[PDB]
Amino acid sequence: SGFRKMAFPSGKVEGCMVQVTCGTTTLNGLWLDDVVYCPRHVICTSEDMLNPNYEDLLIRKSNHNFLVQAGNVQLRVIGHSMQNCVLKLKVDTANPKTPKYKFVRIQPGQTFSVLACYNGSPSGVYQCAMRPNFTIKGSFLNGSCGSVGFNIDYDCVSFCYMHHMELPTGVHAGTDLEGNFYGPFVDRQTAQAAGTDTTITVNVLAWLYAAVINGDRWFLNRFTTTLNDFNLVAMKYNYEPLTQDHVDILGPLSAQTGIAVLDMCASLKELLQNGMNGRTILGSALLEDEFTPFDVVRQCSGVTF
Amino acid sequence: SGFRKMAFPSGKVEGCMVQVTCGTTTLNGLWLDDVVYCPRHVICTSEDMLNPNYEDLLIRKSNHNFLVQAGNVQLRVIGHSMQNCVLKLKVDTANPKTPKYKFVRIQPGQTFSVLACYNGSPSGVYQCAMRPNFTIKGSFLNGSCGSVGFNIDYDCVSFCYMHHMELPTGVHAGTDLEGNFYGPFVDRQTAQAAGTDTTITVNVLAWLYAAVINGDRWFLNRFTTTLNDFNLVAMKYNYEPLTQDHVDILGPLSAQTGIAVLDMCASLKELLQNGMNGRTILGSALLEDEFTPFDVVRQCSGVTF
Ligand SMILES: *[C@@](O)(c1nc2ccccc2s1)[C@H](C[C@@H]1CCNC1=O)NC(=O)[C@H](CC(C)C)NC(=O)c1cc2c(OC)cccc2[nH]1
Ligand SMILES: *[C@@](O)(c1nc2ccccc2s1)[C@H](C[C@@H]1CCNC1=O)NC(=O)[C@H](CC(C)C)NC(=O)c1cc2c(OC)cccc2[nH]1
Repeated sequence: SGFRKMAFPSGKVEGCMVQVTCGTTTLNGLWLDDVVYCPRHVICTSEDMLNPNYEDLLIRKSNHNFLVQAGNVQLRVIGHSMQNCVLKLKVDTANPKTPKYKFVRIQPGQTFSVLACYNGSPSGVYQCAMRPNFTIKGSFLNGSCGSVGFNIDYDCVSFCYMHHMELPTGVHAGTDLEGNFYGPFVDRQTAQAAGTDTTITVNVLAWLYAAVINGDRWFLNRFTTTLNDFNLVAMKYNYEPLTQDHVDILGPLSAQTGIAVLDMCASLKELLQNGMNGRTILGSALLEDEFTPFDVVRQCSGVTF
Repeated sequence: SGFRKMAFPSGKVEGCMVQVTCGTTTLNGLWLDDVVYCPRHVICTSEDMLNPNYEDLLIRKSNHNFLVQAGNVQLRVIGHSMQNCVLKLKVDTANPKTPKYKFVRIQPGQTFSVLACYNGSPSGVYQCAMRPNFTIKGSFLNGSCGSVGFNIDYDCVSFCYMHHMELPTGVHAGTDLEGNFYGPFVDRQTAQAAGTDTTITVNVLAWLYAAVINGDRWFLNRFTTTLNDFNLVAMKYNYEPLTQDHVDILGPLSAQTGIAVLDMCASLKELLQNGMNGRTILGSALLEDEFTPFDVVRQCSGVTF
């Protein structure tokens, strides 16, 4: 029993974190085989962050301008290249701790674990969701750039996020591991706005199923709804539309609990319209939207890696 | 910016988890140097869990009755002993991944990270607090016994919890790494009640300071209070009394924010009496009590390990 915001064990990623220094600037990099991946703006100086020309900046660098440190062992850079907003530094040593891994670009609404790092040293691990507006509500300070987000599947680390930026609202933006930003953001020192965000409906439903599996049923009701009528309510409350694909993905939780998806939708409609009336669900007084259906099955069933 | 329930990186603990089997029963153990630590009720059979005599059960076991598996390498047990509610199995191989470590018994109100494990394999990591009634609100299923809780200080893992039991209310109970239960619990297959719980006042105050550091100030007010008057309110709302020691420990956060501790106490009093009125603090509609003052400083300042 119980239900927590649970991250993946971070050990396989910890062994990949290094520190990359170019001139005055230091941030984190990810060392996999004989390549170190980091945000390309490690090459920027103080007073052209407003709109740097990165190709023009990189052609002026040499390998010896990049200091890469793993623990306190220096790794010699023997090549460099830029892929989108990520710098790839070829080093003379393959990381002996390289796990099985893949790079994946996730969809909004998917969750991942973040290993927050400073100076190449891990600080903590927490779970995040990619918001519908392609930001994450992380916890990151100066020096955290190049920290990564990941999921683990059996033995395999799927890296999905590298940290680049904090927006004026306090939320965070970054790229996939091939250096493409999530969202419309760009890597320059400018105030950038995210689109308006919405609540991840399929995840709220998954968490309601988690509450039922764990013995909370006070919010259930005898009603059902159609997908169309539910989506008219979702829109009023700034919830994402629920698709038949979402309904299908919720199938397993529906089967385990005996509660049809559209019956749970009627519970959510009543919660949106009436609130909780001083009650809580899984220890929360708000409707939680950062657990996917897979996260619920993993934690209520106990999958390991 | 941002503030998350952040766990310690788990890699140093992952490398210590093993699987211990005695007859039909399998649970997790912790392999440090040449000793494996696990809950002693690994030696119980189905139908004397009601009140087993563990000394009488252990004298009937031999080393070859204990199967210890690290990954899929079997470790030969060469000695065994019982310390309180923990079994210590001496094995023929020292764990080459043993981190610097200590065993510590924590006070209620302190937090720690849990590495939930099944069959010796880590599943996830999350942050917990030891409640005032000596339970934890964990997330644990059948097979999770022997999972451990820990803190990390620079290079050193301080192990503080080993998992043993789920109470009828769905909360969890266990021991220190020397096998002494937190709370009044015993290791038998019986329904046991925890004392009534209370809210960890000093931690709520720390989290209010975290909110201020991160730019939330709506709950502040122009008032102060005396420690005595505040504690009369705390008691009415089932909050733990705030001591001068707590006030002193909050000193650093008070200095960084410019808000005297007793001024923050007046904010908390108003929140207890009036509620939040539809507003949130750090993304929560409830007052959060599972961050210590140290947790706040660590995360708002960025300490690494
Ligand atoms: C990240 O650690 C980096 N720092 C540096 C420093 C020098 C060169 C390159 C980099 S990357 C840093 C992470 C931030 C810091 C605070 N909380 C975080 O998550 N990222 C940045 O500082 C980033 C660098 C850009 C070149 C991408 N800039 C911003 O996040 C940023 C800049 C502004 C801003 O400029 C006028 C206005 C408003 C908001 C804002 N965010
Ligand atoms: C833990 O994984 C163990 N399982 C076994 C199985 C065989 C021998 C030894 C052990 S330890 C298990 C963790 C539980 C399971 C569900 N969620 C958890 O956290 N711990 C137990 O199962 C534990 C064993 C005791 C010997 C300590 N028993 C309980 O947690 C328990 C027993 C009761 C109960 O019995 C009548 C009534 C109400 C509640 C309850 N909890």
